[PDB]
Amino acid sequence: GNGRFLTLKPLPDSIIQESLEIQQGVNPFFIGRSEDCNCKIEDNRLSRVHCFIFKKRHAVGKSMYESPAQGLDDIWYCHTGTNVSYLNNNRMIQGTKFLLQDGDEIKIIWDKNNKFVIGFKVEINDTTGLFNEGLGMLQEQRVVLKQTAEEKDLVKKL
Amino acid sequence: EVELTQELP
Repeated sequence: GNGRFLTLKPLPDSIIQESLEIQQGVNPFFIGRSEDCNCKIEDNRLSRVHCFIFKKRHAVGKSMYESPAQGLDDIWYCHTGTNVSYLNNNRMIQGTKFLLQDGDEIKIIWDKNNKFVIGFKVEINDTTGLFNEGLGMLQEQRVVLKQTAEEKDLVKKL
Repeated sequence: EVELTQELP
């Protein structure tokens, strides 16, 4: 790749028919209305920085007998929007993180009454030493985590 | 001229 690792493509199912590509070189990748975000998505419903994706070095506790990935990288999806995003089947509350498995469909905004439906398809084109690329790290099948100063710090300098 | 987030219920 020339600098692209993950591809988030606002599919036709969403009001947006565009394709976004997270330049592996940029970490973390910010998405939202304001062009300031590495990704450009303007939806009056979401905030200037509705959400951002961050890549981190994947590492387990121990390797007794079995030898896991040892120490590779995994892409994380962070959400900071008020409308809360939805990843596949997990809820994303303002200040949450989620693993992005190859072919991860993330819902940025969904309105039942407003019929406002959004969603991006994550397609890993390049694997920057990815432990795998994003299969769900076994056992833990798609679980939502909380964000900390580390994540908030990245957006703070947005 | 807009600059607010339409937070849904």
